[PDB]
Amino acid sequence: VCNRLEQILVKTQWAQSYGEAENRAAFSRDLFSELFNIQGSSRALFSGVGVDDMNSAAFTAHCLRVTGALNRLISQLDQQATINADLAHLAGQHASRNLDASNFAAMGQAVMSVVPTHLDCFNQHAWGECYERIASGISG
Amino acid sequence: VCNRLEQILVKTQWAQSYGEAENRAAFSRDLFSELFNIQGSSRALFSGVGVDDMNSAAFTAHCLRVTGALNRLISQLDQQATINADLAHLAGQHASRNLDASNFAAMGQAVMSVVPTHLDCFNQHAWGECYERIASGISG
Amino acid sequence: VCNRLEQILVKTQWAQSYGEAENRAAFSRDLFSELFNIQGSSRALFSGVGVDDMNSAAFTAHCLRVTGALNRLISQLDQQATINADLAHLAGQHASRNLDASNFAAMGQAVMSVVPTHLDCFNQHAWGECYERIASGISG
Amino acid sequence: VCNRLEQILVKTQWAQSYGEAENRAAFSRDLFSELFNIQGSSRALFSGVGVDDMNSAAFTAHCLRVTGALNRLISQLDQQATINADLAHLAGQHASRNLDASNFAAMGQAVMSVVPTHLDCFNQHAWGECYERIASGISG
Amino acid sequence: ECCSRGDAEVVISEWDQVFNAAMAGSSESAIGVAIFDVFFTSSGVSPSMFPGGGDSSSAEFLAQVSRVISGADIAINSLTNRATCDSLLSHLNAQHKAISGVTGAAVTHLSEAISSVVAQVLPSAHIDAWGYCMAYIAAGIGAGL
Amino acid sequence: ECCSRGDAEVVISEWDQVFNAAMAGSSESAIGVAIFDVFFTSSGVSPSMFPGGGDSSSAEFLAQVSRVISGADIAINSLTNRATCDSLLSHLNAQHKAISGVTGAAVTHLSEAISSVVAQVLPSAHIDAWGYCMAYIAAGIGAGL
Amino acid sequence: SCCSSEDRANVMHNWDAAWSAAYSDRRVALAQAVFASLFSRDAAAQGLFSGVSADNPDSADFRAHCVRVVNGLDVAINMLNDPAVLNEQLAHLSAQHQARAGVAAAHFDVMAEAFAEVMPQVSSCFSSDSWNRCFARIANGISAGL
Amino acid sequence: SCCSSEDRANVMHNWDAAWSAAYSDRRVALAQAVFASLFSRDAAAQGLFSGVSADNPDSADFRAHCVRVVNGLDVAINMLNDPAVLNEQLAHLSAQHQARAGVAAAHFDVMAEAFAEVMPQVSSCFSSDSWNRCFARIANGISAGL
Amino acid sequence: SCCSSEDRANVMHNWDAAWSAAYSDRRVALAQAVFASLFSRDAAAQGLFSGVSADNPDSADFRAHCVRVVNGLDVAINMLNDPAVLNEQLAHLSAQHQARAGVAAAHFDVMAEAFAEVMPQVSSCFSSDSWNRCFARIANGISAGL
Amino acid sequence: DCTSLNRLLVKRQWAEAYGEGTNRELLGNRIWEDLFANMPDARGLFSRVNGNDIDSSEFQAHSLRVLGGLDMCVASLDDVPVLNALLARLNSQHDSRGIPAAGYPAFVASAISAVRATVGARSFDNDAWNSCMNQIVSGISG
Amino acid sequence: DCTSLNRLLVKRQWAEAYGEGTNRELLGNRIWEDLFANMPDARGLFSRVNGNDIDSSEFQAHSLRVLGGLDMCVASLDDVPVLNALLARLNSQHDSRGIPAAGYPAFVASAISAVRATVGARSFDNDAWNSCMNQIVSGISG
Ligand code: HEM
Ligand code: HEM
Ligand code: HEM
Ligand code: HEM
Ligand code: HEM
Ligand code: HEM
Ligand code: HEM
Ligand code: HEM
Ligand code: HEM
Ligand code: HEM
Ligand code: HEM
Repeated sequence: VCNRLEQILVKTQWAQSYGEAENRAAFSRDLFSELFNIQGSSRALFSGVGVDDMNSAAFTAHCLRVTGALNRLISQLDQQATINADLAHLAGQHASRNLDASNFAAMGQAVMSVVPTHLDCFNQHAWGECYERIASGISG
Repeated sequence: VCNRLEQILVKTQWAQSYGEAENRAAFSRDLFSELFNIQGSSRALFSGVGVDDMNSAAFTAHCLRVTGALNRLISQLDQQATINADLAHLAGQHASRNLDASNFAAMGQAVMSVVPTHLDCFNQHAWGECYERIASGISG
Repeated sequence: VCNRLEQILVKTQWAQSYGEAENRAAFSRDLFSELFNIQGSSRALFSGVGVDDMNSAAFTAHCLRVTGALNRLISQLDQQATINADLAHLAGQHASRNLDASNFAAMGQAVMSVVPTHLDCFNQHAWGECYERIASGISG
Repeated sequence: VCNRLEQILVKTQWAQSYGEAENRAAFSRDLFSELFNIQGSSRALFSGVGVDDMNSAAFTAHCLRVTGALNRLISQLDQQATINADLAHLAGQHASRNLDASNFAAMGQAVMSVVPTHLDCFNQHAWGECYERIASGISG
Repeated sequence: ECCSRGDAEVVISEWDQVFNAAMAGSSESAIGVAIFDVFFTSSGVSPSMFPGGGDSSSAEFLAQVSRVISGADIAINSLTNRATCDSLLSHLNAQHKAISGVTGAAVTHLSEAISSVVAQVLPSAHIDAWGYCMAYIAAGIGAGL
Repeated sequence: ECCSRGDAEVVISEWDQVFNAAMAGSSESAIGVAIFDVFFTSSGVSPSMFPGGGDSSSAEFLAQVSRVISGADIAINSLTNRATCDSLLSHLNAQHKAISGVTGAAVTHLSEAISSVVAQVLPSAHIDAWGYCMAYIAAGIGAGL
Repeated sequence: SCCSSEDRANVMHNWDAAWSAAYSDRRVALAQAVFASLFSRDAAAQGLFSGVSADNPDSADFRAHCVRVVNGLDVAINMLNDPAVLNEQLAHLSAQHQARAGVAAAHFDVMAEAFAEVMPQVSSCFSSDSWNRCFARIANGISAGL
Repeated sequence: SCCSSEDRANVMHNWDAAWSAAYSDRRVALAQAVFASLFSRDAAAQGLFSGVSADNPDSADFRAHCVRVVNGLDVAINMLNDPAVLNEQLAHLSAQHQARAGVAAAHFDVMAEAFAEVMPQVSSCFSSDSWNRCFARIANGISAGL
Repeated sequence: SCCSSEDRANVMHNWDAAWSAAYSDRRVALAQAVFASLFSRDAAAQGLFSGVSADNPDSADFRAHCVRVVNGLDVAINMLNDPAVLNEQLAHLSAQHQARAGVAAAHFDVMAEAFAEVMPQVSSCFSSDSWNRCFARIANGISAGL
Repeated sequence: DCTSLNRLLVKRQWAEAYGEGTNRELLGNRIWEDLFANMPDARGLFSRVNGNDIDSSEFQAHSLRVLGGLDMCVASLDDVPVLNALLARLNSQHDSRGIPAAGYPAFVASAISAVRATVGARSFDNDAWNSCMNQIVSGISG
Repeated sequence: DCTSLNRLLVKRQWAEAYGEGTNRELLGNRIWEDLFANMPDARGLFSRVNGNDIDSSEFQAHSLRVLGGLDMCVASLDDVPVLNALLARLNSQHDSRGIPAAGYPAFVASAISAVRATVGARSFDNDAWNSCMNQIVSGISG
């Protein structure tokens, strides 16, 4: 799942879609807006980070921490041992948060929703495999 | 799979992404370009419609017939009995073409690739269910 | 000093020069920047309102309170009894602040410096008389 | 009155405000328009140079001779002996023209009116001192 | 946010259309007096609390009205810079802590009197944006009161 | 201000030129390792404080380096929104209050190691803007430490 | 919370894009889903709608009730750019609901959830955050009094 | 002299900016100053205005006369972009002034001076040269006949 | 087929975006995948590369061979905007391959398939149609003679 | 008449003329101004919603309730079973209010004129608009 | 009524609709066209200023004299002592001219409709305009 060729394509399209500076913050809020639109039960899981107002500094900061983690994982997609160690670290953090498979499946569909709307080119096959690679490492 | 609410969203995003006039032809060629990029073995299946030159009138015409069929199916997504009859008609046409499940899965991923690159908003959850609804009716 | 005709001209040019919204804040900082450039000894008089950083919220707020007072005085230039009462109120506030005549003369020259740079038309004769009218009421 | 530092500032702001080519002519007419607006009794003093039509070649030529003299005086502000000799020459020319102090005070206020409307930055303190320096030399 | 940039911009535009230095002093006094009339009735606050005792014919009270509406004007025109506006409201808040009788409810009443009179002289006013922004101004002025 | 919008914009631009997801993981690790080398020498902090013990051949330490530089990346790219960036730094600050051995001086050393390595890989870097912005980031992360 | 100028511009545009009379076979599907969600979250609330055949959701009677209720929201949503008129309308709606035995303020909280559940599934672009604040601005006006 | 297209565009704009009905407590101050200057330059002319209480300038009677006269100028000034209508109006004003014993053409020369004195003090931007030519175009139309 | 102006502009841009020396750990992955596909489609062709340790693909020897071959394509691809120079280079490459016992023209057909398989997986934007025509323009120049 | 094609045309043009936000008030003003000019006794029927001042907030809310009900019926023209139920409820809000029968053809004429004025008169299908508006009001009146 | 707030509103909207230059003729045409359509016998009152041809130079000058007088009264609404004197003089120019009392409410209606048409109907304060226009004409009529 997610071979060396697909990693380059996903790293290329992620960096272009995720962008820089405030565009990352708008991207990150849109990602969680799509998550909540796809799985409404997921919104309450973020009550500890100001989800009541999604434009708040607190919730924007959480959205950036999440996409920043996605950003650092995609950056190390081509260093298998490094990302495996990092994904294990993330799995240990998420183990206590009462998440299930549908939560990560909804997140995946949210990623597949927002990323291509900032792109002229998008390969959903490569993204499906490489997202599965990342999320499977975090889901335990 | 693909409820009345999701049908409206998919019909809305399809009509906006598919566009009008020559934009449909560019869209349709891009769709099959992504299909071939995702599953190279699929390209030879279209040797009868000038796939050797994807800008040719013959291959553009085939791409439009396919997306035009997708267009007419999405248009009738909210009339269950009508689209069921049409999907059965399409299934009978595709039964002899030596297609497998991976062919339609690659097509789905191609659709999920090209449609959102012509959109500001894209709900991949609704599209996943509604594409599955359509393709399952054609795959037999 | 400052007759009914001059009052209309000064009220007209002030409202146009002072502007609205953030333009008032830029105007107000420029006014005190010119004051400090003209009389350097005046800067220390404002140590209680963050004059160490003239772009700070605290010093911008003081600059607006001052120009806002100028704004409310010019607004009542044509109601002699009202502005006389207000100027007396301001004089009582400034009596304890260890100010001298040169402080108000420098302020006047600062006003004559910044106001016309936001105007196509400026009558310094009318402004000289009407500023003297206002400042004389505050200086005691 | 008008120290070496103020001379540089006034020379800088004058050259920028006075401009070049026809902008000098528009500037010079505006200066005397403000003079007449401030002291109506001054207009008749210029009956010998076509003041009946302020856009006439004759009155524009007089306005340029006056601002050109101001221009040459400001140019020599930093050469004390040169400008003193020139101001004495101008004083001898103006001695017979039945002018009083209010005429030069109105001219000063006109200068303080038109110069800053062609500037982003204007230091009326420096201009007050340096204009007083010039006019005092001409008034006798 | 409450009083967003869009809300603030329309409030500022409508307020300065109704209230600016180019208008006659009598016109601005007539608006401030009307604002104080509404405030007196909605709040129950004694007019004798103010210099001039609420008499619209007293120059002392008209100057007091001018000072209060000017403070609101300065805060309104600063609504697009929250940091500056917070500082202005904090100063006003401290000034009113030192006044016996100024409650948070009364401050709200006066800020609401501002919005209601504005919509009387400018019936096309964005009264929702006015409520949200004057409530922000009122909350800052009446903090702890 | 310290780390103005102009400072932040050039820092962000230069950082993302040097550090982004399109680059090889080995290249980003080489930069993070170099940053940690400088930090270790300037701060005196024990490498055993970190998972992998500072060994650049240990996947545990390279992943730890990736996490730390990512936190800096997230804060850097938020430098134009002070409210969001303050929230990010406050979260990081609370996380490091719960770590025995994290001092305010060490946090400064690591933020300075970031600036110095950036100017090594990008010699045209605006090192003043980098110092001002990384000092803002360091002050927030090391508040009370 | 505050329904800001930006909030109501976004909400009005995305609402009208789904609810416009120019389209067919959307209003009933949407409005039926709203009340289906309402009854799913507050099964007791269905008893309030016995005069409109709530136990037969595909009846013309109940479909028309759903469309009537949700078009009431359409009328109020499009008044968001004239709040002086909106206040009159919400007062009008409040007085009608006050005269309906059993209608409580907490019911509107359940109705908010139903719209919050249905709208993301149907509206191409949807900002739940802007929707929540502007629905509250309307629903609080109706539910005042009860 | 000729009141050119540029002259009347400048004059109409700067006049209306001061005289507009949107403002308060300007018209009386301006109009009072005009007649105060008129009486200052031609003290005999005050006798023509005995029916409007000229010896009590702050009376409502005299203030209304001043406003009435100067608004007559406002009406004529704003006709400068339709001179066919202006000619009818000046003829109308001429016939009214011809029926007023004592009103001479030289009086309008003194009135020009009064406006030439008052307007620079009150109008932010003021071009006396354009004003002189366009006031003459109007005043000569009124003063024709007397 | 013809590698048109539009074809080579598209190909050169998308090639250089993946192959640029500014990136790390892409060239080897790409070049290794190309020869892995070549050997997958023509297992006999691996015998031609016995001097570069083809039976040990992760050796520095074979990795450098792959990079050397594919960078040869990079040099030729970027000559597509100076075809007079490209013709000299293809002749140069042809003479080198003519001196290699066993290298046949049909081998380049298998190499085309390998690039046609690898490039869509690695290049964000990829037009196989433009790539096919411009690879043929280069490969036919090399394979001429054999 | 009011055929299935007619209903699509009326739906499209109504949504265009009705519009969004305050454009709805623009259409309402066209209707009530025309209606009250042609039938001045109709204004008194609206004394409880301040029909003497159509620009008031009270009447505008009433106007937008009416246009809202018309929009609701227009949108359901291709859904006749639901339309019949919507009209039946609207009838209950108008019966025994003393509304003259003449008010409904007058309202139809004023609504058609206002939509025609908003979307443009060229090629305007008066037969489709009259017949479909007549299906709506004949369910409400009497 | 016509409160102090009403007078500020009417002053602002009047100056906007009245405007500058030839825009004043645009407002006048709206008034006289409406007045003569609603009250055709009013045209004959203006036979000396060529009321049969409102586009003539003679009537336009008359129209701008009237609107000029209304502007003059509007601008003095917050100056009641001066207003009363202005109205008294205007009364002397209308008395025993045989002007029917009905002409003044008709003129008020036409002026309000024309201002409303120029500045826009949404949120237009008819109570403020009617009451303040009624103070003006009640000083002129009779
Ligand atoms: C798929 C890739 C994901 C990544 C890279 C990721 C990463 C992160 C990161 C970096 C944090 C910050 C922890 C901290 O600094 O305190 C976090 C917190 C959190 N994440 Fe995830 N996450 C992912 C998926 C998910 C999903 C699918 C859900 C739920 C549907 C989820 C729910 C949470 C929650 C509830 C928190 C804690 C919020 C709080 O502090 O109250 N995560 N995640
Ligand atoms: C998923 C939705 C699909 C739709 C709506 C669709 C529809 C159509 C239509 C309308 C035609 C035209 C037949 C004619 O007019 O002669 C066609 C032909 C064809 N389609 Fe599909 N199709 C779909 C999926 C696929 C997939 C996934 C494949 C293969 C991977 C495929 C392969 C073909 C082939 C080989 C032909 C005939 C080409 C020829 O004439 O040589 N289709 N299809
Ligand atoms: C000429 C017109 C002036 C006006 C309208 C004016 C008005 C004001 C106002 C409204 C305040 C706010 C008081 C408060 O809210 O606490 C203030 C404060 C102050 N003003 Fe003035 N002022 C004028 C001239 C000056 C001048 C010429 C100086 C000194 C050169 C000066 C020095 C100060 C100081 C020191 C304060 C208090 C700062 C502090 O709180 O530490 N003012 N003035
Ligand atoms: C303040 C700086 C002034 C400068 C530099 C200046 C300079 C000049 C110059 C160069 C001339 C040209 C003489 C010639 O070539 O024949 C002139 C003429 C004249 N200036 Fe001045 N002047 C100044 C102030 C004034 C003022 C304040 C007044 C009156 C209010 C005035 C009134 C005149 C008059 C009446 C003439 C002669 C016009 C004629 O020929 O009929 N000047 N001046
Ligand atoms: C939006 C609401 C308000 C604003 C913007 C405001 C602002 C102001 C300002 C600018 C001043 C004058 C400061 C100075 O003298 O330099 C003032 C004074 C005063 N305020 Fe307020 N105020 C508000 C509400 C209230 C309320 C609700 C009360 C009473 C319940 C109140 C009581 C007073 C009094 C009595 C003074 C006179 C203080 C003195 O004469 O020294 N204010 N206010
Ligand atoms: C600019 C400076 C710094 C930044 C941006 C930063 C950020 C971070 C981040 C993002 C993490 C990982 C959070 C997670 O596991 O989810 C982390 C962990 C850690 N940090 Fe920092 N840090 C900084 C400075 C320092 C310093 C100076 C020290 C020691 C003196 C330190 C000690 C640690 C340790 C030991 C961990 C591992 C915690 C664990 O494994 O659970 N950090 N830091
Ligand atoms: C934004 C939220 C709501 C809006 C805009 C709204 C609006 C409406 C409208 C337009 C009607 C039409 C009936 C008529 O006026 O003759 C209606 C009826 C009714 N509504 Fe509401 N409503 C809302 C929420 C609720 C809720 C939460 C409840 C109770 C849980 C409720 C209970 C009822 C009932 C019982 C009726 C009468 C049904 C009948 O005709 O028998 N409404 N409402
Ligand atoms: C541009 C210049 C002038 C204009 C536009 C003008 C216009 C007017 C107007 C509108 C009236 C109103 C009275 C009415 O029509 O019933 C009036 C009255 C009068 N004007 Fe003029 N006028 C001008 C100059 C003069 C001058 C220079 C004089 C004499 C020095 C004069 C003498 C009078 C007199 C005596 C009255 C009658 C006062 C009364 O009602 O008892 N006017 N004029
Ligand atoms: C576009 C297609 C090709 C290009 C640009 C290319 C280019 C190159 C280059 C640059 C070298 C470097 C060796 C040197 O010059 O010293 C090389 C060597 C070689 N190539 Fe090609 N080549 C291509 C296709 C092929 C194919 C299809 C084959 C055979 C199936 C082949 C067989 C060889 C062999 C056997 C060597 C020598 C290996 C060795 O050094 O022992 N080439 N080629
Ligand atoms: C298609 C045509 C019409 C529709 C859709 C319609 C719909 C409505 C609606 C929805 C209301 C709001 C009732 C409420 O909730 O309080 C209403 C009120 C009313 N309508 Fe109609 N209506 C139409 C035609 C007419 C006509 C032609 C007249 C009279 C000539 C009329 C007279 C009234 C009256 C008197 C009210 C009540 C006003 C009040 O609240 O006091 N309607 N209408
Ligand atoms: C606010 C309302 C009105 C104002 C301010 C006003 C003002 C005026 C003014 C200034 C004149 C110019 C007189 C002159 O200098 O020759 C005039 C003329 C006249 N007006 Fe009025 N007027 C008003 C209403 C009316 C109405 C309602 C009528 C009739 C229905 C009317 C009938 C006339 C007539 C007959 C003349 C004389 C026409 C002529 O020159 O032969 N006016 N009015």
